[PDB]
Amino acid sequence: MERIKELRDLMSQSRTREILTKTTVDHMAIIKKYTSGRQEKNPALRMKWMMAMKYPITADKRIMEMIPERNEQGQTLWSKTNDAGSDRVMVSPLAVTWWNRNGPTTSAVHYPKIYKTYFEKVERLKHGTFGPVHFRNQVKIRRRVDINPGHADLSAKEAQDVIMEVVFPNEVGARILTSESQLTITKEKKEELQDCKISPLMVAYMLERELVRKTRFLPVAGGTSSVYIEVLHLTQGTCWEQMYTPGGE
Amino acid sequence: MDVNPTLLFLKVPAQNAISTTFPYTGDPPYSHGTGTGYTMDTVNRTHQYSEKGRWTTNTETGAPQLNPIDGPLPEDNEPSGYAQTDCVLEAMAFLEESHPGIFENSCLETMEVVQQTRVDKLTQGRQTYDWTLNRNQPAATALANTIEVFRSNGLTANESGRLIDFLKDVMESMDKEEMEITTHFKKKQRLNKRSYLIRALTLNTMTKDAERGKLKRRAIATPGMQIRGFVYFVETLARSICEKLEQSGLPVGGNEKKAKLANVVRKMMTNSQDTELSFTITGDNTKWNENQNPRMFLAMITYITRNQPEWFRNVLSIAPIMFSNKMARLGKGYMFESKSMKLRTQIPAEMLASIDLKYFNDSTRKKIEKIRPLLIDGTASLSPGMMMGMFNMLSTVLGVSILNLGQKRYTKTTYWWDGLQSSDDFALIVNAPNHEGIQAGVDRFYRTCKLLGINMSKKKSYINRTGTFEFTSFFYRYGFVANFSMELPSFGVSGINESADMSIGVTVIKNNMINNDLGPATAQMALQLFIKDYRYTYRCHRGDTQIQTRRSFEIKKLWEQTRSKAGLLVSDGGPNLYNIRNLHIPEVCLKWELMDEDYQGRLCNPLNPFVSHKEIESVNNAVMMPAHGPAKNMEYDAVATTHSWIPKRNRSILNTSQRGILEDEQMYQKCCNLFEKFFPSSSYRRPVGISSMVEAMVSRARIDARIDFESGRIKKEEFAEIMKICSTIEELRRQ
Amino acid sequence: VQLQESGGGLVQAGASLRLSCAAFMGWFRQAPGQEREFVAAITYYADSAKGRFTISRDSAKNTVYLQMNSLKPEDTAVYYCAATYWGQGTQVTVS
Amino acid sequence: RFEITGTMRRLADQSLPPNFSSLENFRAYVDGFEPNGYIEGKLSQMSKEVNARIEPFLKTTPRPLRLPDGPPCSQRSKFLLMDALKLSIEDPSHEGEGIPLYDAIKCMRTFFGWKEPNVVKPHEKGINPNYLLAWKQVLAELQDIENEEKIPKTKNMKKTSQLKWALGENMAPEKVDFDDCKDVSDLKQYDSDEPELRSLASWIQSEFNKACELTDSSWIELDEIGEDVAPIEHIASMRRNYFTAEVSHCRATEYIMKGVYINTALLNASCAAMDDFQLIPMISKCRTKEGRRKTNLYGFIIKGRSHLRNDTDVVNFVSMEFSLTDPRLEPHKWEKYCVLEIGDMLLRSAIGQVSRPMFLYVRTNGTSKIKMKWGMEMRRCLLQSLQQIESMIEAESSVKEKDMTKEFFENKSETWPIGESPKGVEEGSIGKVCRTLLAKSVFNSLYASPQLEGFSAESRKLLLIVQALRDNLEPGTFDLGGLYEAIEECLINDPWVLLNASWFNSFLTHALR
RNA sequence: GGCCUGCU
RNA sequence: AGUAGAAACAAGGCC
Repeated sequence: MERIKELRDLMSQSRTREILTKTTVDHMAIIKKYTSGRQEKNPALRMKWMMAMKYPITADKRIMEMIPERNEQGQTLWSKTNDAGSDRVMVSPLAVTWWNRNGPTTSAVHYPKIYKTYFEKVERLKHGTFGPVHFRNQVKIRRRVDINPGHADLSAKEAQDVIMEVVFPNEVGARILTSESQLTITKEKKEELQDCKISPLMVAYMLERELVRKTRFLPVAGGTSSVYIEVLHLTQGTCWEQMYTPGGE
Repeated sequence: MDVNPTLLFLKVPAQNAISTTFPYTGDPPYSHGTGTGYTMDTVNRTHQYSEKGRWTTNTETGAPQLNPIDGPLPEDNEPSGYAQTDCVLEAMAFLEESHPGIFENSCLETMEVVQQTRVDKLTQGRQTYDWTLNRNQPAATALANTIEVFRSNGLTANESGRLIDFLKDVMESMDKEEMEITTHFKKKQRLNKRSYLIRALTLNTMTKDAERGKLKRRAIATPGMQIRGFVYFVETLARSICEKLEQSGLPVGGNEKKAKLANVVRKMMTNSQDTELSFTITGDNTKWNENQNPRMFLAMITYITRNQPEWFRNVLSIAPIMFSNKMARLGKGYMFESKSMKLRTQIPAEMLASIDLKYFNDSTRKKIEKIRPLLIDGTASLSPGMMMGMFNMLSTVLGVSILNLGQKRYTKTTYWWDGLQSSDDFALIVNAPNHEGIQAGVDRFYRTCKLLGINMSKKKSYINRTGTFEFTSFFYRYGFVANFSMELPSFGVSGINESADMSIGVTVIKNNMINNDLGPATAQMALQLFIKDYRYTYRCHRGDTQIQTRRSFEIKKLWEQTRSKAGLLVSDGGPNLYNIRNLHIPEVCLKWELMDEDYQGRLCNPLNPFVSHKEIESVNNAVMMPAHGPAKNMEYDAVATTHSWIPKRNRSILNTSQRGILEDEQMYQKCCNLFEKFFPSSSYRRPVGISSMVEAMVSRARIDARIDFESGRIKKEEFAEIMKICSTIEELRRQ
Repeated sequence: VQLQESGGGLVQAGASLRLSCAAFMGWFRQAPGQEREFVAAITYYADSAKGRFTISRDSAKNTVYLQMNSLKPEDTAVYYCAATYWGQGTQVTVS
Repeated sequence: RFEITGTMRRLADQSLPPNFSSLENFRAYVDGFEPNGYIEGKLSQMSKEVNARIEPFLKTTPRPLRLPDGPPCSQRSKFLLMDALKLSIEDPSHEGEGIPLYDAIKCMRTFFGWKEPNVVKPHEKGINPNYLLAWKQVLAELQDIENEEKIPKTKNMKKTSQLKWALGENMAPEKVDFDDCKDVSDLKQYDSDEPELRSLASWIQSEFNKACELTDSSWIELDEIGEDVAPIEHIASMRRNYFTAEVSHCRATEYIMKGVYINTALLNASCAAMDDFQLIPMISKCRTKEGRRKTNLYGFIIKGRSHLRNDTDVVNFVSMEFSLTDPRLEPHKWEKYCVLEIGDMLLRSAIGQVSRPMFLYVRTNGTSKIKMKWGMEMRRCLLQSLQQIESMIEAESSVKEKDMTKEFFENKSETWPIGESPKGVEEGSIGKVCRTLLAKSVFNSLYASPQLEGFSAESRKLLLIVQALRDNLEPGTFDLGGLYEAIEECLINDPWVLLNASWFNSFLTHALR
């Protein structure tokens, strides 16, 4: 109901009507990236400079109807002045902390299921067992190794269709996945995330990260396993070796 | 006793303590005003290194151009751009012979990419010179403006959605009698053929800031949008070629560079017997970009693309053809001050052609006098050579050809050489039975380099025995030695957001521990200092302290409200649980089991009004410009929390005549959000097609209302309401 | 965790002694005819030594100290330091 | 079909070698081209003066770097480093804990002996009476705060003509259009020439010497980290504790904290109170040997209008700092300072009691957003230094299969050359090397400039060449005079870079033997 | 005097 | 004046 209604409201005004009519689907990306905002050259300097202002961050308009304009002593939490090239309003950082102490609460039980990679890292490290540190010269030789320890033996494009069919089943188009490994992955990640309401985009991004294999060139000495490379900073050094066995093994 | 750190080198070798010689703890030099002086100096220097060439006047642009190719051979060691066509063609032929099938294959993959590439690939670029407004703007904005102007003028082949078609339209625009542009102060202005040619062939010049390692400032250039597609295709070909060359090091990272350097030094020295001596030259090329003539790149590519479809050759040749006629905008201008009357003034650079020379000092006066003959419509012709490393990969190809030309099969002498080339820098390992052989080999290498328009900087170069050398701030001494002073500037808060900054800092510490041999105790100290600076920057202190800030009240009440205070994030005033073992874990997941369910739910709430995600590309990618290197992007692990807000924008557009761009931004974003709600996959996979917005949106409204009734909330009343509302918007689009 | 005790020796009855252990910490003692006896830990002290003896620590020096005062012949034991790991113990002989 | 035609074809006909007429002909020639020994012919024909002859590099080859000559070098720091004085209260508050103005007033009330201020050493270019009146105004308004109910967290000062001149207000020339100002003869470019030449002075050497000396306080209170769980983490923590014990009692750490706090406060005030002049007391909190926490008040900073748009835009402030060092002994070091006499101090000494004078160094200084940001990240000097020391320790421990930190820091048997005395080269323990490197990094962050970067690069090149010579690797150069000229052009007027050049000359003299 | 902006 | 260094800041524009 609503969606077509703001569609009609947009088409009511002449300029947006022209934009909707003359613009083709292919140009979607271009106009979406059409912005006057330059990409910052020195982000640290301005982040240290903007945070000294009042209302340094930006938030959706809806914040004006969930968080009061001021806190107990009267420190303002949000302003009604919109951003430069968006309908979002500039708000103070307190509106963040406020949201974490009296804002609406939900059931975050499914975030562990979504962010599978990070929670698997945590579980692997929690059950790890350290050993003695041995001091001897390490011959670090540079090798190509896979960093992602949960890659399902799929490439970027190869798993992209799987991700769409898992999250966006209707926009798949011609592709119907042939490999049965992809079939089982689709089934599992479909039944697992059937009602998760985090965001389609973040779900797709994390599925891409988990399933897609990624490789990088690093100086290693021993190890060479996927689980042993994520902790390469902790097990191998310039003149010391720290024996380690992740919780998985 | 007087303390002197440098004397420490009397016991510790120079490379083992080279980090002490990198003052990367202070503010790097910045330029303050116009870069016009540097632009003029660079143009004059590029034109006078090729003075002995031949002059001509282009019949289309009417600008004077200098061709030094096949000019007189140099008779001195000064820089020279007199490259010889036959010599470079022979070098490329030998490169092909030593690597058969390189050019044909690379051309095949490049042909595939060119004929399947899309227009949107041009949006994935940093600032570009929009000619519609004569100023630098984001790549997407400039592309959109140029497409709009083309469509208004009648060039609508780009509607096919293909980059090749966009380039076809671009070339067709060159043969138009009169184009029309828009200006706000809206006014429609008409550009004749020559003016549009110069506007499409021109470059915008700026001054490079945050450049560490030299006393003087330099100038850099940014091209337009008409020529970036050809550049993209040419660089794709050059990258595909260099990926097949082990002597190149430009298309790889740092660790790969070190590995290849070690391999080449071991190969050269190990194969050398006791009788052969080995010497390493740590060479830098003086005026690398100013001495590389685009015509020679045209020759190299047309030799590479031999026995290929003529359309491929034409599309790959268009780029150097435009660079050979490239023009450069002088710059921002010049600012004058009058102390007697106590005032200041800012004259644009376009007045340099006619403005009197009484206001300029002797140096600038002479520079303007020398560059005036080349001024055409406020921009100077820069045919002789490249401006700033636009063809990095082709230059690397030429250098690799030079390196391979001494494989002992072409030297025809006992001496021989090899090494690694990365544009403007090289390491050359030369072996010969005696010092005379080494001298002859280096002399012939230098002479051959001078025949290709490449000069070796004698002041910044030195030769020693193999085993010790330098390459791009990587010091090799019987094995590469860590520096850690190049990455020091990256140890602070990045400046993206709270969660992003935390993750980026911990990940940078981890990486520099893995690669740059950062010590454990040093890493712990870095973690402590980073946490201190992070808390002091975001006003998020431990919470149990009495440090009054603008955010210390809400943080303190959250602290007193929470029961398990060990689960609070550092952003919310909680303890830091990070350590050397936890540097690869996001903060949210490390504290997940310690958080109270109420605070956990409030933090990671999808309905939060702070989190905003635009595209799959910008989810967890942060662009950090590294010190002493080109802009780079990093993947940082982070969980989407309420702290993932995006900061405020500039907001200074409101005082400029270009104020309508914000309204267009808002309307485009509203339409894009509506489309995304209609097409959820709009962000992850960019939609493709040739239909218009409202058609897809209305038709999908039809179908989705239908099916969501066939099972879902909709009802006949609502379904029919949607159907007739779709009809209403249909008849509205009719009129 | 390696531990070294210092500060033991021969002392007079009613005298004072400062044990130190270079490394949670405990001090325990063993007399020649017996097993381990709890002394102090860090604070808590056993009945036989309370008010006479004080346990303290410097977390910047990585040291735990046992300040013994008004010593009795019944304090004669090897005093061992321990970390939650054992030291080798330092002999204290009161007479 | 990608056809070149029309204007774009003619451009292709004008982008060929000199003796070609059309792209068709050039492509035909390229396709018909085959290698027939053309590089050899031109190599033979090319003049033999085009060579890369190698000049041997011997012990007698390198000459000392020449230093510029001129008036002595002046002080450039944003605060006093060697001549600072501290007024204290012995409070239990932590670094960030507390309110600035009340702490400053309480510290200043701890001192008795105030006298009516008078000029001792003039600025020599400004109006010293303005500085005097500004000091008295600061005192008066400090009392005004003391009287009222609760000390404000941040105070704004009145915009009197005194600080209007001292802060450079309404002095930027008004921006106009060129078409309205063309007949003005004085109208010309901004002064763009090489900076004034200045010769090195001996004060920077002593300042660095005393910047590496120990102190009676701990100037670093580090944050918390996750409890160590792995043995390697325990080793790292022990190493870190050793270095903290070595460097905390160091003037370099005190300078780090001073700069960080001052720049943070200045940046925050500039971003918040853009229009109105603001008072900020220089505060630094330390911990005594006895363990009692203490606050220290060096002086005050008055920040002016700070409407900073570009990263290079300058915010001007005026800094006042107490001291006991008489400026009548090294006047050339205080060219830009105005120094008054404000009181007398009595420090307990065996010679009765000194009753020394107590002066106020007052000056007008300026910074920028980039400078403030980089000065508020001075804590990475600790990193740089201690990473270097830990690299030394690890490299040595790779030889003997055992961690070597404890014996390095306690036995102090091994020593490194860390300075030269008239008797000869002096070596110090690893802790002294730590402090020396920390001081070097701190001074790099304080006296940063393009000269420093250029000299560092062009002298690292020569250092590598000299190291190759000392390693018996038959080093050679193509143009050493060019490298020397490249190094010598970076030495203009910066005290730090000139001191580095003098150090490099001394290292060359001691090396090459 | 009143209001707008701080990488456009 | 001061910062800074091959050109700039020492507020800008709009009424």
